[PDB]
Amino acid sequence: STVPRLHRPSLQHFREQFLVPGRPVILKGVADHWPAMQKWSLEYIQEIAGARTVPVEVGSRYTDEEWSQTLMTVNEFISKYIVNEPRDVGYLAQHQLFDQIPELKQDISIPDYASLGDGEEEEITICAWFGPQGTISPLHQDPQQNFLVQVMGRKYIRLYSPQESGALYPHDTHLLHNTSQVDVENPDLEKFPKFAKAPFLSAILSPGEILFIPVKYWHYVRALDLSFSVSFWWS
Ligand SMILES: O=C(O)CNC(=O)C(=O)O
Ligand SMILES: [Mn+2]
Repeated sequence: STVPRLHRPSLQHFREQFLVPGRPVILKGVADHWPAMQKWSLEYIQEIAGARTVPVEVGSRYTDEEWSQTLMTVNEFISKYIVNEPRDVGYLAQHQLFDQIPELKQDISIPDYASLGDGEEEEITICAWFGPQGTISPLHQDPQQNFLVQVMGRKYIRLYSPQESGALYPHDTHLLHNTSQVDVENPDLEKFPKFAKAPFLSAILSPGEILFIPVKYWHYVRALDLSFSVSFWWS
């Protein structure tokens, strides 16, 4: 079924119905007036960030054998992986861009809902996810709560509860134990038969929308367009 969408719910309703039980939701009317929503174009990103060095993941999925991580300027990333007919999938993923480029922090806000946590605001981690259509983040789980805010473009997102972990066949290794062995959109059901019947939620996340990913909820994300998302990891 589809992740529910709520317009600016109260703090208490979010706490009781979503945060405490660990249920996903999309929040509307919250980030739709970030200055980023109107300001961030490729040209703006080049002007403010183009000369800075960023880590880039190259390859279809980080679970692939040919996948690698490199460094280049934001201008180079845009030129090679976005505008010119790219040879490979590149993704400026999981990067603390706002600590590197404080000017861009002026264009975003931490959602007020994160104050319902038991952690310090100073310890919230903010990451950029910027890439072309077709980037894929394989199914995995994270150790904090997350607000994933969509700024540019759309993402297809699949969510599996931590109760379903058995049917997701986590990797055995220590580096990949938070990651499923299954390719969500083309699962090998001969090797991973339990996956087929496992229930899930899905959504297309559009600009101005916030997805709440409860701590340890398994998530899979594919960009449908040129995309820019901002995540907030909080407790
Ligand atoms: O946006 C993506 O491709 C993947 N995002 C995340 O895994 C996250 O925000 O924790
Ligand atoms: Mn994640």
